[PDB]
Amino acid sequence: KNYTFRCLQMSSFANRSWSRTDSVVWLGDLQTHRWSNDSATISFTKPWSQGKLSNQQWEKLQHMFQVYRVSFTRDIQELVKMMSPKEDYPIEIQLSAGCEMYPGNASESFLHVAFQGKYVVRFWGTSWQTVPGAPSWLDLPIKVLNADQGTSATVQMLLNDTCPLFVRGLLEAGKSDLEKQEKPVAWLSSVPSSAHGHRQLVCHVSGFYPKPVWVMWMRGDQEQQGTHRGDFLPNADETWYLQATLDVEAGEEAGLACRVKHSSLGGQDIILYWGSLHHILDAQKMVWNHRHHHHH
Amino acid sequence: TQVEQSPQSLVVRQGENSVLQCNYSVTPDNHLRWFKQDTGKGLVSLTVLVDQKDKTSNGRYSATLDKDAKHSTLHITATLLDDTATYICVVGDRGSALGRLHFGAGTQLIVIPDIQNPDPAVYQLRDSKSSDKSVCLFTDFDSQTNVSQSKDSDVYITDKCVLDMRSMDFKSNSAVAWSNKSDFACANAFNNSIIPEDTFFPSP
Amino acid sequence: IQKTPQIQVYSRHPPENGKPNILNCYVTQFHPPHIEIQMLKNGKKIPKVEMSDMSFSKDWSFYILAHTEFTPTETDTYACRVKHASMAEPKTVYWDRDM
Amino acid sequence: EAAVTQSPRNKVAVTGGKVTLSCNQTNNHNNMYWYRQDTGHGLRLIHYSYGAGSTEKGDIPDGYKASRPSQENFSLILELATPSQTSVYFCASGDEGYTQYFGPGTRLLVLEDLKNVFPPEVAVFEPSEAEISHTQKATLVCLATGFYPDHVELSWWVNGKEVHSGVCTDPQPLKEQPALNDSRYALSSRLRVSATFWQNPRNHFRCQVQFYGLSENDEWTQDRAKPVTQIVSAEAWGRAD
Ligand SMILES: CCCCCCCCCCCCCC[C@@H](O)CC(=O)N[C@@H](CO[C@H]1O[C@H](CO)[C@H](O)[C@H](O)[C@H]1O)[C@H](O)CCCCCCCCCCCC(C)C
Ligand SMILES: *[C@@H]1O[C@H](CO)[C@@H](O[C@@H]2O[C@H](CO)[C@@H](O[C@@H]3O[C@H](CO)[C@@H](O)[C@H](O)[C@@H]3O)[C@H](O)[C@H]2NC(C)=O)[C@H](O)[C@H]1NC(C)=O
Ligand SMILES: *[C@@H]1O[C@H](CO)[C@@H](O[C@@H]2O[C@H](CO)[C@@H](O)[C@H](O)[C@H]2NC(C)=O)[C@H](O)[C@H]1NC(C)=O
Ligand SMILES: *[C@@H]1O[C@H](CO)[C@@H](O[C@@H]2O[C@H](CO)[C@@H](O)[C@H](O)[C@H]2NC(C)=O)[C@H](O)[C@H]1NC(C)=O
Ligand SMILES: CCCCCCC
Repeated sequence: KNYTFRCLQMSSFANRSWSRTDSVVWLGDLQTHRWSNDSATISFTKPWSQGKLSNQQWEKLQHMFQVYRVSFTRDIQELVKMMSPKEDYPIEIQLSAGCEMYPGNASESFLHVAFQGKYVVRFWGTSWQTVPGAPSWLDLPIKVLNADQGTSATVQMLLNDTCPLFVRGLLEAGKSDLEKQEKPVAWLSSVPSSAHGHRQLVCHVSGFYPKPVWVMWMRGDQEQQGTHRGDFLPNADETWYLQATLDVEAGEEAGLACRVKHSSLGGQDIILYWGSLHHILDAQKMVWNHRHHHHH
Repeated sequence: TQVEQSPQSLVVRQGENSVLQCNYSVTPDNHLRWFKQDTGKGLVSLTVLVDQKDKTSNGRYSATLDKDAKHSTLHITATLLDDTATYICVVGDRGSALGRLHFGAGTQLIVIPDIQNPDPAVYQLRDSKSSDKSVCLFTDFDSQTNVSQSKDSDVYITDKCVLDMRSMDFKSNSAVAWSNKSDFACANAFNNSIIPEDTFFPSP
Repeated sequence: IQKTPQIQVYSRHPPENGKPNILNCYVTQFHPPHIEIQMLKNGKKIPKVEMSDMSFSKDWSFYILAHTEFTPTETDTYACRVKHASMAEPKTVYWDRDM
Repeated sequence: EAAVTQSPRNKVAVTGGKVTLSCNQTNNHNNMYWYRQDTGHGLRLIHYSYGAGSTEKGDIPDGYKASRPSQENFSLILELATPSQTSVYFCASGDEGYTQYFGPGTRLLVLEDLKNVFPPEVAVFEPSEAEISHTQKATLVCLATGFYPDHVELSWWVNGKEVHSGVCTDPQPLKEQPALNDSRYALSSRLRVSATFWQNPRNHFRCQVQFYGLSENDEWTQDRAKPVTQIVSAEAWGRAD
């Protein structure tokens, strides 16, 4: 029920002259906006990406962000001229700002900055501040940024008021896609394990939405505790993929099943039995010469 | 040019009010500052405007800023003679040292005193040394009168300056003319200018 | 500062030989964000290859998803070739349907 | 109050020469800036610095080098002086905030050579009898003529003490040959006193012009006199007649 809204900025500076800034916006695991360096305007990746804001209210925010993009670029190049030669090109700056929606009329905002891959600065209260363990040569650039009372005032406004106000409406406009249910599809395969005389059983689960899922190898009522749950891998159509593997001794596969529990299945779990007729036919349809197989 | 100041030049009578304008296209525009530059001196800050629609005062100086029209106005009320200078409009593009200043070319302000009783006259002054050299002094004419330059290669004409004989609370305008030439008569030295009908031309 | 990319090659639907599908190449955990990703069929480059917008996780590590329409067969070899500053040579990762 | 000093207040150089303009600041300001002022333009940024050892190019850096040896000093170096560098140079300093504190300015004249450098000739013209009887005021005119470059200070000295009361000297000098780039100049001044003051034979009036030409530091060799930095004066005595 808790949704985190994230504005991610990626800025690359190769030398004094060359630079590019690309941004993406997320509401939970759904991309809502895109702003390529090449593009003059913020793009909607959803039909409800404008939220409850008006075309007038939206253009006011878009102009502010257009001015910011231009300014940020020149301001980074200047703060580099201040740190010279303690910091030099190429420079990578990342920025993550947003708010996460809590139950009731409650929400906390954040603005984190990472420099050359490492988290270094945040906006907290009314100022920019370095994080503990941040390098000493960042104190003077943070002092010059804190001198700019105008930027500080608008950042406070965006974090305290604008972000929650906008996201409350964004949840309204996008409710149909956030609570969208896509059913998973599971299939089986096996590879040799790293250990001699062992096999690794693979249960593939793809195309489910939302992300929470339960995948377990079973033997009747007994959950195999060797089940290794893989990471969530994304699909191109906003669904998820997950693998769950199980190391077994060659010949122990018969009796094993892969159970999948998901909200979209309405209590009707997917139970995939290893040596069943469905599996045999599925396995015969995905045979190959094994050329360039991994090292399993 | 991203900062344009109007007018380029402005002549005001002493005690009268002055209006100086600044239009700019600088983006972003954090603040606008007005400077006074006394001739041959440096810039002295009169005032700074920072808000979207701002107003500011500092004695006889007052200024407005409209960030939507990108326009500032400087007002000088009851202009004194010491207000003769160049007034420069500066736009700051950041609220810190990361910013750049964008400077207007300035407005040259000339404050001219009244001269309660003009007594225009052209006098010939001879050198203290036994040289037979001389100068022509056009003096005591009204502050409105403009002294035109020499339309002749061998004749030199200076512009008008007002001197204060403070002890007698008396101000007077004067312009000098001279020539290397033989046939140089003072009675016609300043004829390229608008000479008052009442001008005294003593005979040599 | 410099990190090597992790490459994951997997299909959208259950693989059935001779049946059209989508091949995904998920490239993750790299730094800097400049990367070249190309998808290959029998050692040759596939032309119509789509890429998601570059993004990053809560731990600041970058990721991007490359995908393309393919048709698995018993003989056609599919791979994802990644050229990044962190590697001396491009890393080619073959699609292994059983893995 | 925050302040900045510049040296020299005026400088004369020749084409191909080397000029150094210095800036001193004791406000403990990290940031320092160099501008040039030209007619028809606003101040233009040449170079700037974010601290000791740092020098960054501005908008018009071509033909200029900069050096920030310490916090307090910032210099502008012209290794190869060109006449297009003739301008007024302003130095400024600041902290992390947006205000810059400007120095008083340096005037730099870049010449083709020094052959054309001349000291002013000075004359005092005596009040006319017609002004005396008509106004009961007496105006003395001082003419400083034939000087190049424009590097002079004209002041009036009555009975041994310099006066500033009743004086108006021309703001700008006159070109003696307007249609000529290296033209010699003329400048006038007037001192207006009472008729009774001029008519006092004990009253001694002296116009003083101090020229800044050349020294032993400048190489000069011509058949005419060296235009050495000198004091030129003209003087008149008041008279009963
Ligand atoms: C939806 C898709 C959107 C893409 C997602 C983007 C991610 C979200 C970013 C949120 C920040 C935006 C709020 C700021 C604006 O709201 C004001 C503005 O434009 N400021 C600029 C102009 O400032 C000038 O213009 C301003 C006009 O408002 C004022 O006049 C101001 O006083 C003046 O100085 C300001 O310098 C730019 C400086 C940026 C400050 C951030 C620096 C990073 C901090 C880390 C330090 C770096 C360290 C590693 C070395
Ligand atoms: C936006 O929200 C933040 C909170 O997330 C507000 O920050 C708080 O701002 C006040 C001042 O405006 C800070 O109070 C100060 O506390 C110090 C002692 O720590 C005291 O010396 C000062 O006199 C003052 O009372 C407060 O600390 C700060 N909170 C945090 C977490 O730093 C911010 O003001 C809000 N801005 C707007 C414009 O709504
Ligand atoms: C600054 O960095 C950019 C990016 O690294 C340089 O541009 C690249 O130059 C190489 C030269 O072989 C090209 O192959 C790339 O395609 C260029 N990229 C782009 C987008 O232009 C640039 O040359 C560098 N500039 C300086 C002054 O060193
Ligand atoms: C990233 O975006 C900026 C802004 O669009 C690019 O810089 C501009 O490029 C155009 C065309 O080359 C110039 O006319 C502008 O003067 C540039 N500056 C600005 C601030 O607009 C920049 O080239 C882009 N970089 C890359 C690598 O695509
Ligand atoms: C997409 C704009 C949302 C406004 C909140 C900025 C942190």
